[PDB]
Amino acid sequence: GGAAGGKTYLGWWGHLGGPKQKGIITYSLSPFQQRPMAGFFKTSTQNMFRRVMTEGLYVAIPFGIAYYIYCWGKERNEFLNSKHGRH
Amino acid sequence: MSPQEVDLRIGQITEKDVARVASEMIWDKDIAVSAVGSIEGLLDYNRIRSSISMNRW
Ligand SMILES: CCCCCCCCCCCCCCCC(=O)OC[C@H](COP(=O)(O)OCCN)OC(=O)CCCCCCCCCCCCCCC
Repeated sequence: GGAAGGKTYLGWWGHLGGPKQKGIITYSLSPFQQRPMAGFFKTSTQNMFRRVMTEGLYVAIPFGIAYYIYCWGKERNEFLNSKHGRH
Repeated sequence: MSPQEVDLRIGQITEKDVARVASEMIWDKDIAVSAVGSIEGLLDYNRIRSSISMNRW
């Protein structure tokens, strides 16, 4: 094959092009030994509460302002083309 | 155990006993692995386990 390909930043398994690692022990269990639906509700509720309390206003402010100007624009546009608006 | 007893116990073994033991112990059962060194190319647990049970049969 060969063909002398170019330069990338991914590689493949075995040589992923990353810095050399040392002294990183990792443990994991088997899917048949662990239990799904264990601590899901508690952790999910805590994460959702933290995310709502943390991000929050970032979304709350622009959407609220946009909705307010939407309502005001609809009301004013309906008023102006009515009888009393044109006068 | 005397060598006569060992010979008798080994003689009883047939291919069907091997098949039964391999089906009740090896065929699609949990494994415990342990790796040391440069193991970047060693895939994760589920992909490793998937190879212990052939799908053709
Ligand atoms: C395009 C799809 C439209 C139709 C959708 C309906 C399809 C019906 C599928 C039925 C559920 C899957 C049962 C298999 C469970 C299983 O056997 O999992 C085993 C395998 C591997 O696990 P393992 O052997 O290593 O486990 C080891 C055990 N010790 O997992 C899978 O291969 C997952 C395959 C799920 C189906 C593929 C879905 C992704 C395709 C869409 C995304 C790409 C879109 C491309 C454009 C179309």
